[PDB]
Amino acid sequence: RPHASIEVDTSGIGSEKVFCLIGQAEGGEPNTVYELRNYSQAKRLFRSGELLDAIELAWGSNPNYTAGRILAMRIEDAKPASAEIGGLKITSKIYGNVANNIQVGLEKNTLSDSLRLRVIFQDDRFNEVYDNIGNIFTIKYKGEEANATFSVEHDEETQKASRLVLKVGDQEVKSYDLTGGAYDYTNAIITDINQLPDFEAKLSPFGDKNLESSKLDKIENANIKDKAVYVKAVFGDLEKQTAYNGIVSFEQLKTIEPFELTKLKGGTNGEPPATWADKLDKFAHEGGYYIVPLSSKQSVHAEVASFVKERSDAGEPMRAIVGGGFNESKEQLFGRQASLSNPRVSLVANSGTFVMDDGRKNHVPAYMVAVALGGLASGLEIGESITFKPLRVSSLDQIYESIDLDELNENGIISIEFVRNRTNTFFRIVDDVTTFNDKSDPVKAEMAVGEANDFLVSELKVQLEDQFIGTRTINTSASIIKDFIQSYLGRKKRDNEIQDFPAEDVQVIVEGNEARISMTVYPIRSFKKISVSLVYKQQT
Amino acid sequence: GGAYDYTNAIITDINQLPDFEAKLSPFGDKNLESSKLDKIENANIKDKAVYVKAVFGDLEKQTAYNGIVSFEQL
Amino acid sequence: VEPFPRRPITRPHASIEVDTSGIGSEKVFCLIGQAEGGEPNT
Amino acid sequence: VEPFPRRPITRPHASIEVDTSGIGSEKVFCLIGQAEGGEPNTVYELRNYSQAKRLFRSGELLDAIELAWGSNPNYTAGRILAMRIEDAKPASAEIGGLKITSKIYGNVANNIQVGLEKNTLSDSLRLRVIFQDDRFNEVYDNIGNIFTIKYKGEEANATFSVEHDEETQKASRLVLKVGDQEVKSYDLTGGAYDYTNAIITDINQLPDFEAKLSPFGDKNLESSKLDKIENANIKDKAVYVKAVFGDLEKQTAYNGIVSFEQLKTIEPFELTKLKGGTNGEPPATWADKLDKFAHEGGYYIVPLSSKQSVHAEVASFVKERSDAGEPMRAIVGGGFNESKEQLFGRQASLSNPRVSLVANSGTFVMDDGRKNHVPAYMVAVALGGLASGLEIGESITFKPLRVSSLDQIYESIDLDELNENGIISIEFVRNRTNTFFRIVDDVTTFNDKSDPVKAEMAVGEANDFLVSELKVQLEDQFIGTRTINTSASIIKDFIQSYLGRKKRDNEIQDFPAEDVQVIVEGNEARISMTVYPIRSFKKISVSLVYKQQTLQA
Repeated sequence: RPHASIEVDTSGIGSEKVFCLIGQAEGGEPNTVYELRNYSQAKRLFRSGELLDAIELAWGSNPNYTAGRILAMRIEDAKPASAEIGGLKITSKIYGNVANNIQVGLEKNTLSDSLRLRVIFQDDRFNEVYDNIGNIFTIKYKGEEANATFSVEHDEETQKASRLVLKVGDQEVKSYDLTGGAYDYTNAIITDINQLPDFEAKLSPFGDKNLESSKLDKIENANIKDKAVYVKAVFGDLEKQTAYNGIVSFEQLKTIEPFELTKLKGGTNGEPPATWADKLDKFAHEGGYYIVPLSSKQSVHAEVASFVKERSDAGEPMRAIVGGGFNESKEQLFGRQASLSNPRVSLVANSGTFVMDDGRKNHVPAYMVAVALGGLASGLEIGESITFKPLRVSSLDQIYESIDLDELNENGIISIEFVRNRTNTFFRIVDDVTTFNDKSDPVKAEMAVGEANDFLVSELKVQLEDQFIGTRTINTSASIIKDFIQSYLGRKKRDNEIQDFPAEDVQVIVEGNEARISMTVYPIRSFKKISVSLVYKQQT
Repeated sequence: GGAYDYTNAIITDINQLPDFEAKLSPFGDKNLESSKLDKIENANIKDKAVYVKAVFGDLEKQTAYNGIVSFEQL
Repeated sequence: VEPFPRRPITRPHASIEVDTSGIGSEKVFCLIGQAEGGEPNT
Repeated sequence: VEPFPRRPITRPHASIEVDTSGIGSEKVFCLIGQAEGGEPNTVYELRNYSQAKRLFRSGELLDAIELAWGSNPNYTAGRILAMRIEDAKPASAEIGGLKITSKIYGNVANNIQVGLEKNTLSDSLRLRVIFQDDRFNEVYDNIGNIFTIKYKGEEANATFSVEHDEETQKASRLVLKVGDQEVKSYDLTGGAYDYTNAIITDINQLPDFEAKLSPFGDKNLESSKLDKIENANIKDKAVYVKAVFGDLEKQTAYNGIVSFEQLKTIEPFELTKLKGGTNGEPPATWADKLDKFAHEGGYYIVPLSSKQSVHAEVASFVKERSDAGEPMRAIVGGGFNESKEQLFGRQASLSNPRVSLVANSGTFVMDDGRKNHVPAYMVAVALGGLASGLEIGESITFKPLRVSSLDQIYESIDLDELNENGIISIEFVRNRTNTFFRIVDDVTTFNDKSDPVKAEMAVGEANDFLVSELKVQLEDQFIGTRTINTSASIIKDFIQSYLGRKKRDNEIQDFPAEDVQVIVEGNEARISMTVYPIRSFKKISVSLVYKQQTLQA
């Protein structure tokens, strides 16, 4: 038909340089990556632990360059708490020993003649009651005959309600075979039972449960004329009771019975893994660039170094920052730098203290500082340096002198120098050096210079793949390729991500499948020496 | 040879068993090769937390990046 | 001079090789003499 | 070059005869060595490390493949042909009615375990294969139950029989009897009944009997391979035609590591290891092992053996291939840390323009972190890998080796002696801010340098490749074609175009175009041409001369 149409575009409003963390945590599932944006989301996910403190630090490392979309993981092979009672199986959502103190307990209400559930978890101030378990509908009789009864029985092959029968005296008025037909749910059944001249199957006043027809319990030979008899279906109704609110899931292996307000068991945090290789693999294709393990172990450091090298070999460049120990002497740092000797790995020497938003004066090792440095680096623009940036660290375990800092930098070790009465903070980052100590090579030595190269190459690769590969080869293709490249290089120049590029040097050649291209660029740098000379003159 | 060249694979496999608990030592990074472990002959595991020693391998590891002095076993 | 995928692939892809060393004698001096530390020949 | 449509017609129409042409050497490297896997006397093509590791499980041949692909990191990973030397046999066992044999050749095959089982509900056999070295496990369930038969008639007697041909024991008839007579009999003499599907459809066509194709995977076996069931109450209960011998081909033969046959009835048995897997020993004569590389297109071949006998047999082989019209070269390396006298004795035992000798032996840092100290012939595999990675006619002179360390870091005297005596040698360049190893020359074992075509590997390779391409293309193009008046000129233009395309790629220096003359007389075509061969610089002299000059203002 004729109609109006409307389109909207948004691609012009806008890499992101995502940051990663792996470490110990008191909550969340194992071997599962998550994307975090808010602190309340991480608090809900990760109940506590060092990992949550590292997420907080990363989003509060710097005033002006806090990172985003932090990717977190729990290394603990924890399990959830569980328990068994009667025919029921009880299993908690939370992984670890925290689920053990979840209290669960079934009761019965005599006024409603209905089971009751109550679940309490005092750590989160949780306290709820699920009254009126089962009790789906009431069967009532308005005739004046000798007797009136009903009957529902299960099919043992499938534990499904075989029949549903209303009787006056001994014979049947109408029977609803629930194993067949369209009466899949109780509401289809009650809507037709109420149409009978002298019978009613009023749905229970305790909400519209609307349970499956096949899950009705086994009740036979009950007086309708004397009582408003209740068909219950306790297990199927417990799905309606725990539909949306509830920390603990339930299953039935049998009959359910009330029991005491019993706490769960089996909740285990688990020991930490010795090797993080299986943990690290999950970040193969997550798009992260900076990753920092929350561990002081040299083995983990070597594992991460291997991981980031492999991902860089697969076209996904990554970099790592490592640290450990409290007040590690310079010998240990030199040994660690000699053991690693990787361009894509940076070592942090200083450890100190941070003022959390909760008010804790958390004294932390050096890898927490490496987390903070990573979060600040990821916060910065592509190819901007972490040199002389403020860190907002409260205090440090050491105050290295101008000779000690010169030794650490000459050994390719990052260090933080105390500084007085500056506007932002009392500390700054001296240099963005890597473990690779070939200062002649600016790509390997300087973190910024190589990050600029890696982001440039990745962005060029992704855009060339997305745009032209798979399309058609026509006369305008070459010109169009050159124009697109020129536009990209002018965008990069406009964003200060490169120094300059000569436009004429860009060449394109097209022959069949191939498209041969060549270009020249003057790459970005950030100043590391600033010199100023003065000349004095007078007039007589 | 293979995956068990280092003690890490031995610790992970032991802890994989639900009936065992073999936490690694917390005092720094030992992570010694499994060839240098010292001999043990039926040490009770149920009532005790048996520590594998490997004295000379840890002596070499700790004194590697620190100090002027070097050591050799006779 | 590393292609950005280190191993080349047969699928339709973009391949980037970069002169990493384009972004970047000394006349070394020598001394021999007595000293009170360091090796006897090295 | 065919008409559209491809069916000539006489009535009026409009046809098209489109020519799709006009819009279109690889220097394959060969290897012979040791591995724990792959069949004997067989050649396999390799393109990826994983692909090699699948077949060649472990051994020095896998390391040689990794070194040859790693010998040229700046260049692509090219095609490689690999062979096993050991006369290995597969593991096999006979248990029950079945013959069981593994596809893997060697002693590793003995770890394979196979056992048959049965499932009570389906009344069907089950198969399971386990190989604990790679945690491999497969299950072929529901063996049998090819199709049911059901009888809905009210008569007391209703059964079916499958009759076999007595001479060959092939299933010959599928008879369906009611009472004491054959209501129908599918006499497997011909027609569409050779496949069971047609039988199943026609049984469904019967008023009483009915046959349902098996929902437990559609088997569709030939009727001749069916089993034999008699006196089965089809009326009271559905009767399962099984044909397990057909299920062998359907499931077990087309998949899995283990092949299956019958020598006897198929019955269940416990998971049992296979035996008989033998690696074997290499033969005394290597000529049979080389002859498989007769027509495989390979140019460079290197054996993983320092023995002078294998070297002489390779020198004989590659020469015979070159005489036969398939030119090749070999490179070999002698032992661990061999002295210069041994390199002279080896070279004097070869003296062959198609063979080069490698002296240096050292250590290579493998991708697995292994500082694999290796003998000289692994270095010769690295040099072959490098040579295959270069373009046609290129020289390995002064290229970087990409080794970690060398056993014998030679000085100028040894390098000059080796170069003069025709032995390839490698120097650690000390003179510099940063340090590396480079090959000093590409000289062949033939001592005399009067003819550089014979002496130099690159020139001899450019010569081989040019002659072979020209000869093949001239066969493919002009033999069998008409000797028209323009033939000579066409041949001249083709040869000029071929030489120009060679010049463009820089495989040759230059040629005089006018000298390309073509003479046609009768069946013979005579051609004369001249081409200047490409050469590689190996000596540079500079005659600097100082002078003084005066300046004014």
